[PDB]
Amino acid sequence: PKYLFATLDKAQYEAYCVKVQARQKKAYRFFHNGLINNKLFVAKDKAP
Amino acid sequence: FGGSEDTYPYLTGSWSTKFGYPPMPFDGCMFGSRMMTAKEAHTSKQAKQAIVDAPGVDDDQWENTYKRPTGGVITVLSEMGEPIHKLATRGVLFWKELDDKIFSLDRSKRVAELKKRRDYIIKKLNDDFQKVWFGRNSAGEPVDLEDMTYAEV
Repeated sequence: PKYLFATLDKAQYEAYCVKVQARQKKAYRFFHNGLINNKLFVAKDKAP
Repeated sequence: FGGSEDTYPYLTGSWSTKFGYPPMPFDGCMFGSRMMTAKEAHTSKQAKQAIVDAPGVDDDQWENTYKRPTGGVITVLSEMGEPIHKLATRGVLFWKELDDKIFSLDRSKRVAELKKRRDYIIKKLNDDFQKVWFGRNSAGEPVDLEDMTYAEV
C-alpha cells in the first residue's frame, strides 16, 4: 500500500487518512452491533 | 389561596351566599402553592423567582390549564399518567410535547416514532429540558451514545 500513497502529496494522503479513521469507527460500531444482535448480514428488501 | 382577603370569604361562609345558598363556614384554610417562595423553603432562587412571575388566573379560566399555558402554569401528565400542574417552563412545554406525540402511543409503536423524530427530540432534549442528552463528544457536539469513546463517556 505505501507505494500507492507515494503517488500523492502529504496534502492528499493525510486528507485521506482522516476519512479512513472515521470509517473504521463506523465499521467498529457496526461489527460489534452485529456480533451481539446477529446482524453482520443485512438483506436488502428493495432496490435504491 | 395566597392571602386572608380571599381566604376570609370561605372562612366566613360568605362565598356560598353568592350562589343562592346560606353561609357555609369553613373551619380553616390551607396553603400550598403559595408558601413555595418562603425564604425558609428550599425552592432555588430563580425557581421561587419564576414562580412569582406567574400571572395567576381567576377561578374562571383554570380549566384552561388542560389545553394552554394559562397563566404561568400548564397541566402535564406524570409517568404514572396522573395529571399535574406545573410552571410552563421550556422543559415542561417540551414535556407536554412528548405527552401528546410519544407517550400517547402504545408502548410498541413508541420506539419507532422516537427514531423518526430522533434528532429533533435530541435537540429539544439538549436545549431546554431538566435532563440533557448524554450524547456529547469531545469537540462539544452531540452524538449517539454508541459513537462516544470510552474516555468521552
